[PDB]
Amino acid sequence: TVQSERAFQKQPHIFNNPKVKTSKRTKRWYKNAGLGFKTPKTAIEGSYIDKKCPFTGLVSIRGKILTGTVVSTKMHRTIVIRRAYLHYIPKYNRYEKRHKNVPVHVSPAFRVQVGDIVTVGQCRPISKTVRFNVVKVSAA
Amino acid sequence: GISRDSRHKRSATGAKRAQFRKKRKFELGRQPANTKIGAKRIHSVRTRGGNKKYRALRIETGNFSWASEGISKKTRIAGVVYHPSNNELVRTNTLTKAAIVQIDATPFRQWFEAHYGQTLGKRAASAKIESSVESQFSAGRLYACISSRPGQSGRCDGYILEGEELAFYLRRLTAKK
Amino acid sequence: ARGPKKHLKRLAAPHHWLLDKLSGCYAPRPSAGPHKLRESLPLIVFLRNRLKYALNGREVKAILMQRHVKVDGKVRTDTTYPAGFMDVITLDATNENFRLVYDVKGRFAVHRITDEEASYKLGKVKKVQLGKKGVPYVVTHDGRTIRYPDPNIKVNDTVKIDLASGKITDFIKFDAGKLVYVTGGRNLGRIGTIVHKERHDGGFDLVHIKDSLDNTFVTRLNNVFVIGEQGKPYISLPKGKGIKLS
Amino acid sequence: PRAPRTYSKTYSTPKRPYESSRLDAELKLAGEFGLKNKKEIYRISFQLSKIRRAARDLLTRDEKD
Amino acid sequence: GTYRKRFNEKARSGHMAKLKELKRIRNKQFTRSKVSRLKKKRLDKFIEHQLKREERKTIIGKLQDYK
RNA sequence: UUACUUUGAAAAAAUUAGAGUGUUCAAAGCAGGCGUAUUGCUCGAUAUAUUAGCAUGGAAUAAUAGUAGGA
RNA sequence: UCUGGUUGAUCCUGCCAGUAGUCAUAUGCUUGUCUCAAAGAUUAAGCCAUGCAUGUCUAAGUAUAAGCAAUUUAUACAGUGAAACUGCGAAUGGCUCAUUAAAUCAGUUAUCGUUUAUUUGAUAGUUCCUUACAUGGUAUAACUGUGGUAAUUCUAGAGCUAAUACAUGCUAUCUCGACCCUUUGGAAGAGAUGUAUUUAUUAGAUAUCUUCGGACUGAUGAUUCAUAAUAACUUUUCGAAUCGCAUGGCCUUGUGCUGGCGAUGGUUCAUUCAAAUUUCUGCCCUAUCAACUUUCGAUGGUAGGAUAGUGGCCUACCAUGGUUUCAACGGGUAACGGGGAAUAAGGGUUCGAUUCCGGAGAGGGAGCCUGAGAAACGGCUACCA
Repeated sequence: TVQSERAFQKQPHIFNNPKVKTSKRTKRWYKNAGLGFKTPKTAIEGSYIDKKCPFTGLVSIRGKILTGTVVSTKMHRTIVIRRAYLHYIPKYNRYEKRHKNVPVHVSPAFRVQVGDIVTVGQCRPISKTVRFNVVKVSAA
Repeated sequence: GISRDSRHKRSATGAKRAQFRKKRKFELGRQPANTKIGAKRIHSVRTRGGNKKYRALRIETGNFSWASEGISKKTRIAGVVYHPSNNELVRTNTLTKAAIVQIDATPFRQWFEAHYGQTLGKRAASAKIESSVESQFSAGRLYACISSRPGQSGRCDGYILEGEELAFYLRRLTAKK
Repeated sequence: ARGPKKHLKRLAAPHHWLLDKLSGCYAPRPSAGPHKLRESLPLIVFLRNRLKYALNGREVKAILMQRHVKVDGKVRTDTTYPAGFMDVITLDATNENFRLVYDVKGRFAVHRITDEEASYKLGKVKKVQLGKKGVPYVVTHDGRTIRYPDPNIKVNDTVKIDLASGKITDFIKFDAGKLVYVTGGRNLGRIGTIVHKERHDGGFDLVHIKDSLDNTFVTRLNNVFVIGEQGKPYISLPKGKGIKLS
Repeated sequence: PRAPRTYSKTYSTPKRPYESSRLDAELKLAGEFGLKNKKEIYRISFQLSKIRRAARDLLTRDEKD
Repeated sequence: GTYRKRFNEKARSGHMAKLKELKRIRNKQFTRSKVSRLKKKRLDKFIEHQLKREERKTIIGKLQDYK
């Protein structure tokens, strides 16, 4: 359901005229986040309300773009990915494995499972630790 | 007193960050203006840049807009009914954003009479309005959502609650009573 | 610091000023103005260290308060005014106009200029926009706001500006095959024709340039500056015409 | 808050400063050329050391580089 | 170093206050003078030896009654 | 597809390594000089991924994806 | 990194002898010239006598100084100019490294997430709308005088008088155009017309004849962007009651109408000097430190408050999350970070308070005023020493 909270969830400044009777009983606003990211038809014809969905919310995707492997999906509307990389120790002339767990928001227009490869884009600080936004999910 | 830096919180990993500097002026906070309902009384705060910012301590009237008719009238705010953050604000009659107040309805029904040639209660397709809105007109107060930030601009401007929001907040009021 | 700096050390200064490192601790911090800090020449640096028309900052004050120096048609009296790139500096008693333009070695270059060439000035249209009351304007690379431009003027396009009226005389599009001056980066001062704009989204668009000895290099769109068509520079280039050699 | 003038040491003591062959070498040089100092002979030997090191590296690099 | 021995703690009054608060909140994970120490240890050993002496004497009394 | 490699842009000056120059030599310091100056002539002013990011060329190596059945 | 010594001579293992430098740290003796140059250290970022280190005026904000110059065109002022009001600056510079170990910092990004004095370029006729604009009104300083006090850059009562102080405030242009007669158009008539704050709504989309002469919105990779329009709202802004030099053009001869150069100011937008957040990756020793964070916000969701603005920044109500054997957390650091300095063949190792860049601090907790800019300390307040 959509109205599961104390306030009325809505798209701000988007107004559906009650005296005007149309087919689609709501008026939904959606954009495309650029950079060749196909906006999903579930976000076009969905019913959720999300301030931080990069296709429907007031959040721009800009600057850096990362890809990662999802690790945990237990909190509401945010996941945690794990980027892995090889650091180079010039003394021993060889490498070592490291990792950084970057938490990242996920729109309700996406279905992630623990183990797939997602593509995230940097947005303005959503929360204390969430600066990225999931924009293209891929299976594994 | 208030400051809003992020150097006094725990780390993301769950560590305690030691202090890095004294508190700075560009991360100040100020004391909330618990704006209540009374005669108009408004402070002016000087803000970064030289910019004025009006705080409201008590404000009676307000500007409320009927969205379905696209008009706006100045009405008198009666009292706060619902507020999704704190029923203590509901109790103490605090005027903030997203509050649900009851307003006077006489200027709206006067405009309706002078515009559609028809009274309320008791061009016909244009004259037809919603049933709950007609019930509120018969009652004498209208439900309206405040959409201004009266601790920042000092204005209480809102819009009259239209169909879907009125249904949701009517369910909320009746369930919470 | 708790506010804006007002001092510039000698070694902190931009390198291309050719300020020698023993004559003091401070270099003329160029006041806020049309041009950015790291690519501006103050009038004290120009009149003293380059033209040798002054021996002291007090003589530069004497000249400017005598009101001889004019920078783009108007009298300046602030001795650290930031006279930048593609500038017209006219000294009337000496009967000289100077186009300020870069040399091949990466430094600024006095360019003696006649009256009919000093009468105008190029400017890189950099931000085209729609202002209040619905009028359009262009913002060139020296802060010059010009309302009511031609409808075909886009970003990164050169506009030849008549100085004494502040108006747009004409303009030069940004296509492949135009003559491109490069202003920042490693290759600044190398005049070459633009071959190909390698265009990325969200990144920086690079530009492949090829100059008269058919040498090829890559810069960014921020450093590219269009001058004119093939073999027809609208301005008169300095000696060597911008060619880096061995 | 000035810029530092650069200074440089012009000579350098050799590896083994006491050695009979080199002592007689410097005696021959000083008495023959009218010098006064192991400081002077080390000045010249330092210049020549720098020159010959540069030349050796340019030898080891490729011809027509 | 966070917990050193400074020169003037009487001037570092508030410094020591915030350092002690920091130490408490940090090592909440763990919590949740030597000459005097020698005299304390030898005092404990002496009084314990005297208790051993008294219990020894009353066990001697016990056995001499029980014979 | 990536690692890895090549090249390019980027990596403030000072410092370092180099080129010129008779500071009287030197440690230093600095960045043209001549003309029929009414249209020209001459030389030097270069380099410094060491990891991350950006763009690009790959034929190996090391991971990494993707033919089958029936009538 | 090597050399000497055992034995008739020889080889390895051994033992001893021998060797090193160090803008390293103290110290001793000597010290004539020329050029150049530094000038911290008790893990004491411990304490200060005195002196100085931040003020400022152009022709152009305010002079009736009972200041000076007389004096020659100046009976409002006109030269120069103390004092004081006003404006700006004092937030830069200078010193030190105490704190801080993904913190500062280096390289790389972002602001489609914000403020910006100044500089620079643009920018505002709104004509009317029922009962002074040849230019409204108050004060106050300095000053005169009466005083207090051991004392300080202490100031009280009383009488003046100014402003670019403070507070008030009024002064046609487009579109269509029947006609007419045709050019060089001019015309009855119809119609419209500031910014600023706040809210609501809307737009901001783009897969045939000839008199040969004429008729049949933008940008980005992307936006709720720029911009425009509607209806109201405001203890509500702005739309010049300012200043210097000169004196020309007109003529209904009014002391009438007009007029040059330039100084200060002012709404918005852009620019510049900035500022605050911000993405990736990179820190020395410690596992005889293995679990840590959440009442007291730890991780996320929704709404609000607050801020210049994003954001658990904070308050509610909610879910139980977040980090780690790839070393979390906590401990030590005689730990400011970097460019850089020394050394060896390469690899590395050790220094870097110290001429440049950045951050932090002004005996130590805390708090604020003014201002575009400060949590300022050669600013103010309370506590401790």
